[PDB]
Amino acid sequence: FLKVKGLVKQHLDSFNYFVDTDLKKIIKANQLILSDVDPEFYLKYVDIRV
Amino acid sequence: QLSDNAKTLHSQMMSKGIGALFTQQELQKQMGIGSLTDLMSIVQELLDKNLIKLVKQNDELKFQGVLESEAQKKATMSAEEALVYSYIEASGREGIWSKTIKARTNLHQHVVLKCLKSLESQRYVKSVKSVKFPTRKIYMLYSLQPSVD
DNA sequence: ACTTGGCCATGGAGTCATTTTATCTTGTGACAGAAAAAGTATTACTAATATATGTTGAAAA
DNA sequence: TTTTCAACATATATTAGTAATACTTTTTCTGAAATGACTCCATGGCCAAGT
Repeated sequence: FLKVKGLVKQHLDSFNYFVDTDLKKIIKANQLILSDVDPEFYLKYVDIRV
Repeated sequence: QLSDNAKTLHSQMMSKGIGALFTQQELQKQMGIGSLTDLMSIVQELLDKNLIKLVKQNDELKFQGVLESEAQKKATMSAEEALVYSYIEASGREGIWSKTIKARTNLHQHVVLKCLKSLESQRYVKSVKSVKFPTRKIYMLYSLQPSVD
């Protein structure tokens, strides 16, 4: 049990789940910032990497 | 027909147009011959063709015949002023104050400024400093200068 | 003379609000929009330069 | 075709004239527990008119 899945895995997994996933969520929430002006503009995020 | 129903529907406006208070039911009061969409399709197009005229007040919507100078005038104007200039020329004698346009038009100040500058160069508007405090610069049609003192 | 109504004052009563709740530690840690003033950037000059940039292109390899 | 030249142009800081226009900055100028009170009600009593 402890050998492969480690003693202190709580702080690891949640982190390793964060960087590998919830970033690709947060930006998927707000991927477009657009002012009110110049009706042609947009700023479209796509991917996040660390 | 675009031209026929345009010219004969312009005829009731140029003749009477039931004053300012004319509503769409008042069109059926005069011409009820037109089917629902037939009269409304050419309504919409003649506003797109700037021939009929609409006013937003009371119940239903008011209508009047275009002077055709204001027609091509606003057609020359941008989409900003297209409502904004028309929205302001509906302010009538007392005009309107700038910053309250944003809550009405849902725009910045920066975006409404430059077109107001155009209408200044276009001379269809003028800054009016009235009895109330001169932080306002309320705007009315340059065509008139009415006020309360 | 003798009863009622209304009336105003007062007593309860169920209403809402202020300040405590232990030492010794011992690190730690100003709005904006506008006006006006003021000021500078241009846009013509020669004009000596020496880089840069390019493009192109022409000529050589 | 590539590389060479090279040439060819073109800004480039200097200096004043301008004068004029434009364009930005600046500097103002105002749209848990337990008492405290608090009100909300109910009666006592007093003053009065019909009796």
